Amino acid sequence: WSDALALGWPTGITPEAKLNRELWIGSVIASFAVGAIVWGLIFWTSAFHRKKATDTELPRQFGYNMPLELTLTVIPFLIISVLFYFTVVVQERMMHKDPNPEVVIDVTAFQWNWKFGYQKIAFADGSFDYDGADPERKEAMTSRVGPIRGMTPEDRTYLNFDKIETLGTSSEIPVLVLPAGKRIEFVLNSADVIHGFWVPEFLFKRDVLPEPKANNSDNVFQVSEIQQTGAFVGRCTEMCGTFHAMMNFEVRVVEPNDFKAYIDQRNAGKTNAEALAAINQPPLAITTEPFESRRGELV
Amino acid sequence: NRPNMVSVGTIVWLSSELMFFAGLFAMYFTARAQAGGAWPPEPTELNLALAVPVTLVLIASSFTCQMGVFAAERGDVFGLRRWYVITFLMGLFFVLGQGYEYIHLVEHGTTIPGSAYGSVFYLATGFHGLHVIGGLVAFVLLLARTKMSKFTPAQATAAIVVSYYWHFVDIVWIALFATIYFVR
Amino acid sequence: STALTHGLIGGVPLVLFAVLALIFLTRKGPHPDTYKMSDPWTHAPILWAAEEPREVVIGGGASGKW
Amino acid sequence: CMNDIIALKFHISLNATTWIGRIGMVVLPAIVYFVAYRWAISLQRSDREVLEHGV
Amino acid sequence: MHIEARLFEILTAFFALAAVVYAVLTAMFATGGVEWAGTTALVLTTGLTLITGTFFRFVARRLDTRPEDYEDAEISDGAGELGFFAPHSWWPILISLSFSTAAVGAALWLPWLIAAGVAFVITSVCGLVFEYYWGPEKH
Amino acid sequence: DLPYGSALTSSGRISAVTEPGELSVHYPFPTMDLVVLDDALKYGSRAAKARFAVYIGPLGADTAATAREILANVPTPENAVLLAVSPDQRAIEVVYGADVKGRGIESAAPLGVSAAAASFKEGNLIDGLISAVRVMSAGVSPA
Amino acid sequence: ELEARRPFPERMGPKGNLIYKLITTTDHKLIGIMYCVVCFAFFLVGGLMALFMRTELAMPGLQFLSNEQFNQLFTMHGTVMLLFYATPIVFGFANLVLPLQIGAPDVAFPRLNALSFWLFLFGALIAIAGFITPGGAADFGWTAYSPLTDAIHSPGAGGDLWIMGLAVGGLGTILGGVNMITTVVCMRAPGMTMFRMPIFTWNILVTSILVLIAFPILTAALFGLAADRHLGAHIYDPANGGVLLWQHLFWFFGHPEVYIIALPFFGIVSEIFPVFSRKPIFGYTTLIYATLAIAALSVAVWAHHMYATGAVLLPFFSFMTFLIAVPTGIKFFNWIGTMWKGQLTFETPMLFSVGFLITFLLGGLSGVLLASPPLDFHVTDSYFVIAHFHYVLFGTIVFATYAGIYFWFPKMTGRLLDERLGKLHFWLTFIGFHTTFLVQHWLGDEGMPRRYADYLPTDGFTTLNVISTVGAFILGVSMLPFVWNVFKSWRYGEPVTVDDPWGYGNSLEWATSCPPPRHNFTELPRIRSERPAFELHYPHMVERMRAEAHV
Ligand code: HEA
Ligand code: HEA
Ligand SMILES: CCCCCCCCCCCCCCCC(=O)O[C@H](COC(=O)CCCCCCC[C@@H](C)CCCCCCCCC)COP(=O)(O)O[C@H]1[C@H](O)[C@H](O)[C@@H](O)[C@@H](O)[C@@H]1O
Ligand SMILES: CCCCCCCCCCCCCCCC(=O)OC[C@H](C)OC(=O)CCCCCCCC[C@@H](C)CCCCCCCC
Ligand SMILES: CCCCCCCCCCCCCC(=O)O[C@H](COC(=O)CCCCCCCCCCC)COP(=O)(O)O
Ligand SMILES: CCCCCCCCCCCCC
Ligand SMILES: CCCCCCCCCCCCC
Ligand SMILES: CCCCCCCCCCCCC
Ligand SMILES: CCCCCCCCCCCCC
Ligand SMILES: CCCCCCCCCCCCC
Ligand SMILES: [Ca+2]
Ligand SMILES: [Cu+2]
Ligand SMILES: [Cu+2]
Ligand SMILES: [Cu+2]
Ligand SMILES: [Mg+2]
Repeated sequence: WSDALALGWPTGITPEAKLNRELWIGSVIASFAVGAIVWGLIFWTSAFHRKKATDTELPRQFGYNMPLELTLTVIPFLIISVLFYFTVVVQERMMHKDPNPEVVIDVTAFQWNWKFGYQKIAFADGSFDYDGADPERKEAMTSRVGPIRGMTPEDRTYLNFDKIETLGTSSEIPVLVLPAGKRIEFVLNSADVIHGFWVPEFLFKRDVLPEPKANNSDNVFQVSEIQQTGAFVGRCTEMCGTFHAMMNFEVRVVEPNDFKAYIDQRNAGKTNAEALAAINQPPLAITTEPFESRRGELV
Repeated sequence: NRPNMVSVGTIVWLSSELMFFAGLFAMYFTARAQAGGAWPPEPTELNLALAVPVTLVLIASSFTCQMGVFAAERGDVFGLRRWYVITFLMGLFFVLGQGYEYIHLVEHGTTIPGSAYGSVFYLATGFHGLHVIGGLVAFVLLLARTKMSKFTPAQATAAIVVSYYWHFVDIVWIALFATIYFVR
Repeated sequence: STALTHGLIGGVPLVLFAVLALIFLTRKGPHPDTYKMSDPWTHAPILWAAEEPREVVIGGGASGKW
Repeated sequence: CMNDIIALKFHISLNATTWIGRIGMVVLPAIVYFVAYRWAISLQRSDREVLEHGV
Repeated sequence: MHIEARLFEILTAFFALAAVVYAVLTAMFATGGVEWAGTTALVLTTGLTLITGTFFRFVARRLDTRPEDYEDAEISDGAGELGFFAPHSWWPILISLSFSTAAVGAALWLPWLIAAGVAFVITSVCGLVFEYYWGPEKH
Repeated sequence: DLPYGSALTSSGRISAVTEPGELSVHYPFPTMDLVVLDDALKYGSRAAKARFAVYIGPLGADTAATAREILANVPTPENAVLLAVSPDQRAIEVVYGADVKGRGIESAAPLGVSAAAASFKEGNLIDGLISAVRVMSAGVSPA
Repeated sequence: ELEARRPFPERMGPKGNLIYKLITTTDHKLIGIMYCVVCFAFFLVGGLMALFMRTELAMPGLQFLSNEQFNQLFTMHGTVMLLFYATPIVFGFANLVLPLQIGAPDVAFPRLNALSFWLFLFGALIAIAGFITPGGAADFGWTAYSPLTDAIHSPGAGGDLWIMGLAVGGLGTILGGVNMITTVVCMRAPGMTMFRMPIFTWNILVTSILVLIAFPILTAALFGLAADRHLGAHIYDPANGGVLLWQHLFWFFGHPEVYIIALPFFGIVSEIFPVFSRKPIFGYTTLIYATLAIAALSVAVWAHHMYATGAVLLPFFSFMTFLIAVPTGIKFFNWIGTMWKGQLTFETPMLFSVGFLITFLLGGLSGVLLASPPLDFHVTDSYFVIAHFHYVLFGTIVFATYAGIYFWFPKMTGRLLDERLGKLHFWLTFIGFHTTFLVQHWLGDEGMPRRYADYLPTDGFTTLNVISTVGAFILGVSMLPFVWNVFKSWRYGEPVTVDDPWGYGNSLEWATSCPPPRHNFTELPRIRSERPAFELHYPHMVERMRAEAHV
């Protein structure tokens, strides 16, 4: 049964997630088989090799079995070698990036919430083209000599901005709307500290870093497609501060026609809440809700 | 025969000290790779007219320190004191020479908060300068012990292990001097 | 609920402690049983002496019998 | 008496400093008395060791 | 002490191989070229074992077989004085207190407390070094 | 002649072993009662400046003569007081060294025997020895 | 043949028997004893930190803890329980038996050995002292990632005290590691060759080398971090590349550090299995090679904690991490082989060691799962990790620590801990740990990240958190039997009048009295193998061991 051998892993909504889950089940099966053998050996000697209450002489004093030691050294090497090959095969597929993506998403993380922007939309069938690049506000952060290569630490030019942006709020969980069955590119850029872009249904995550280019970090990952619609929760996974646990987000997957319509209201000045209601979708997140401002029940 | 326990302990600890400088070297190399073309950037202008004579003095201190070791093994306590006093004076000149270079660099705009190069340069050389200062304290403490009791083989061992630290400090500076003032 | 959650956290460790303690603490330890006057002295002779004060002519003594 | 400056320099709550001194006004003298009594008697034992065993 | 030096040489070879391989494997495959912070540590990790290993090699070739280095050695072979071992000292606790005073000053950035800690450390270290060498009082 | 797992070292000391889960002392008395007896023996000798000894075992045919030889094993026999009890023989023998003579032990020797005997009818062995030590130590002056 | 003996051993020394000894001791035995008491004080202090966290994660919402308090809780909990409890007790056991194992009268540097204890104790107190500050202690986690630990994101003095407290404690660890290497090389007894020492001594010497590679780089990194917060330096500036720079150095420290607190406890069980199995240690030569391979491999695998960063060469570190699984697997097969065809009696030191084998393996299996980047891409920074490292760190620093304590308590006391009370403690600890950490495997996989103070009722994590909360309190109440056993058995325990209370000891400490004298040895037997005590106590088995050594 795949539901029990996954140990709680979500089924997945992307082809990469499905492949990753397949590797997880096989690795768990291999791990359980090895664990059962070792546990069985430990239990066998703990129940049948106990001091009998009539055995006078001490047991045979053997502590060297050269044929056995070599055999139990090669076998573990073979198992990891087999797992390593499948490990390399799967990670190459998950980190593969198509040179011509159809949806590009600018993911901006800060303390303590998320901002989502639509950098570029260009459907493969040519039914929807859009350019969300906004160069009139990205270069306003230039700051210059400078402590680091002529620029101050407050340069912030690495950040990306778009005309249509979904800004998170302490009383409104940000919602990211993506088309179903379409390739999505995620560009992760932090603002002050490291955050974590994790969608449990994606079965994949990458840490959001400030100045990823200067840190030699590949902050861009892509998914082949999303195989079903619905709402999926997303959490911050890297520790970032006081509200690390209260900056969750939601990913909404809709039909390509619904996604194309949703962009139209956003271009028409409509906010995220009302634009979602215009395509017969809930205005607020349903998988997660905003956390209470009350620092606690004793406040 | 017998392995020198104090020498073994000092050598083992000296190797660990090398890993402390490994962190400092990592910061300098990481910042160097992110320079983008200017290393060191303006307005920092390193000069070899002052670093080279100061570096040569520290290198020459190793020779005088080794001369004291020969006197220590020979049982000549007075010869050990003469060579270590000279080594202390030239070792002190290294600190004053480094401090003099720090003043001019700060006046020209190269400071720890001023630039990223200033941070990697000052902490790497400054922590080494602290090691030189700590070595100078070791020289004074050992010399003070020589006038307290007769010159014993245990006393001579303490002189040898102190020179091991001084030789390690001089070797580290050569790596720092070549990395900073030549590998730009 | 909130009552069941607090009961399990504060109850199960105490219940498990009591059950497990009765299994082991009621067992007989390696200490030998107390000697009884009726039973004969089968143990080896025992000589006990204090360590104080910190470091053969007999001046006399007394007898007795019970 | 110097709690306010200690609070500012050493980053301690001013209420904490007052109550630390308040509770410590009776707890600390008791602790020091016990330590000093054992320390003084412990020093006597250290001297007895040299007398009966040498340096 | 042949085995003692062989242990560090075995570690030296592996550390040298890992440092060279990983440097050459990141220069052509890691994003951004050589991993510097990461490589520098591996290269100087070899130096830690190289310094200790080389010194142990030189020491081993000077002294002959020790009683503890003899396969079949007798207990009476090692009879004699071993050396000087300190019986008691309250200086180490003072050195730790002196170092902790400077650390607290450094943590809170108190220049006066840092200076006091440095002076305390030198005074405490001086007592440890001179503890078994101070002569009798001359009156 | 050595027990199983026991060996004679180079310096003459005996390096003995015991099976795991077993005891090396296994005195047939409760641990707390042994502590009280030790306190009576240690503190009683301290207040009397005379070593106090307790022996449990056979005393041969003549109990009086056996205790004399047993006291020789007690450290500092001259300033040692030995209380011998034989549960099988149901006899109590008290013997003291020469230095103990004239210190007030002659009036406490029957006192300890009677006090120990009174508790010996009740089935309490350790309690009888503890009571005997207390009264015998309380009737002996320092030095 | 009548010998005069006390009815009971003296319960405690007279007035003033310890206080002046504590601050002036150079004896490793007393110093090792002071380690265990302080290490367990920090164990209890750090354990209380987790109880507050565990009781807050029982029901959704902040009932009695704020986000800042919870953030401070796990940072200080991890810092105390890895660096203030696990690392010192590595040298706590080493100051106990290592000079005895090699037949030495003391450590190489008695003064420097005592300096390490006080330096560590005052360094640990400085970091904990951040709680009394109004801002609080460190709240950024024990990995102290950058630029979170920055003055801009961590301006309080609690983080500053955390940095300097680690530096002082790190200096003591370096000095302790220096002492152990010198002691093993120079203080070996005649006839004790390199390949004749006990496995525990081999592990400590290997571990001390790992200390010299890891701790100095941590001290260098922390000093650079202190410069950024105080001098306004750009060492760890994100634009300068310091986000990756700090993580690389910190993990170059960290993964050697976890094996600093793993190999010595591998040695501890390696000394207990042969004793209670009446058999020689299986693969004694192979175990040394496995330990050396583990030490060497642990240095070039530092970046497998950095899979989610997307800035490291995944194929290099994934393959190298997989290589560590082979020597670790060899250790289990040697330990299982030691118990194979033996005579097991399952005493408290043996019972804890058996629990180590069951507990460690499950955490080890989870390690191989995390070693592959594709599987780590989903479970990184989640409770699947927390479940993995509390199975691997509780299998050793606790199970093996308790096994060594029960094993070596009569040696350093002359008294035996209660076996009935010991069995209760082991079973309570086992049940509580399994209950509180088995369900966390499902929690992390379900989508619950680590370092979360609060979760929503709709997240579906309530049921498993309550079960984990129940088990954690069982671990808390499991401390009472052990503390009571140590408190009572120290003074009223069963006396030990024999050199080896366990009968079939192999290392040299079982050839001396309990407790050993000031110089640990009034005599020395002939050393011809790795079990001099077994040869001395059982001369008739010398011939049998030589003939039956090879299968
Ligand atoms: C040796 C290592 C070690 C040990 C032994 C433990 C012990 C325990 N730990 Fe911990 N832990 C870590 C190492 C360890 N931990 C590390 C490295 C982290 C990560 C830190 C980080 O996230 O940054 C971590 C973090 C961590 C987490 C996840 C952090 C998160 O939420 O993000 C959790 C889960 O609740 C946990 C729980 C426990 C529990 C229940 C115990 C049980 O063992 C504890 C029960 C023990 C007790 C002793 C109970 C106390 C009993 C008393 C009687 C208290 C009374 C005391 C006094 C009166 C002084 N710890
Ligand atoms: C004692 C401490 C200890 C030990 C021994 C280990 C052992 C291992 N650890 Fe781990 N680890 C930690 C302490 C430890 N770890 C801590 C504290 C963290 C996180 C701390 C933090 O981030 O705050 C961590 C995190 C950590 C990570 C980072 C994951 C992440 O952050 O996302 C990884 C990645 O690979 C890892 C892997 C391993 C592996 C492969 C082993 C291997 O050594 C285990 C191998 C053991 C076996 C394999 C069992 C024996 C083998 C057999 C019986 C044969 C079976 C053969 C096969 C299955 C082929 N652990
Ligand atoms: C001179 C030393 C003598 C010491 C000897 C021993 C005596 C010490 C007794 C301990 C006393 C501590 C009790 C203080 C009780 C108290 O009143 O303080 C509380 C704050 O907690 C605390 O103090 C906890 C800290 C406890 C300190 C522990 C003591 C260790 C120190 C003293 C050791 C010194 C180091 C050695 C020095 C070296 C020199 C040589 C030896 C809250 O006040 P506040 O701060 O207003 O916080 C508000 C909320 O209350 C309110 O809800 C709301 O949340 C807000 O309003 C909040 O602001
Ligand atoms: C005997 C005093 C011991 C310390 C007393 C307090 C020790 C108190 C420990 C029990 C109570 C802890 C239960 C949990 C309380 C809590 O959930 O927090 C609420 C509180 C509002 O928040 C706090 O932060 C509490 C203080 C945290 C502990 C500071 C530890 C200081 C470390 C060292 C500085 C100690 C030096 C000892 C020095 C000892 C004296 C030497 C002379
Ligand atoms: C500060 C010295 C400046 C001189 C430079 C040349 C170095 C030679 C010093 C010889 C000192 C002789 C003292 C002596 O033997 O007296 C000894 C006692 O004096 C000391 O212990 C002095 C310790 C000094 C500690 C401070 C060191 C600071 C170092 C700072 C480094 C920057 C012998 O005394 P005695 O003969 O027993 O009466
Ligand atoms: C639908 C729920 C399935 C739950 C399966 C639980 C499997 C537990 C395996 C434990 C293995 C321990 C080694
Ligand atoms: C592309 C330039 C690389 C320079 C690497 C720096 C190596 C310097 C080593 C100097 C060692 C001198 C002993
Ligand atoms: C293309 C750059 C090649 C760099 C080779 C590795 C240099 C390592 C320098 C380490 C210096 C440590 C002191
Ligand atoms: C001693 C082992 C304890 C293991 C506890 C596992 C409990 C699992 C409960 C799962 C409930 C799912 C609804
Ligand atoms: C190494 C894999 C360990 C897996 C542990 C699984 C525990 C069972 C959890 C059951 C939860 C049911 C909802
Ligand atoms: Ca809660
Ligand atoms: Cu975040
Ligand atoms: Cu976060
Ligand atoms: Cu790891
Ligand atoms: Mg992470």
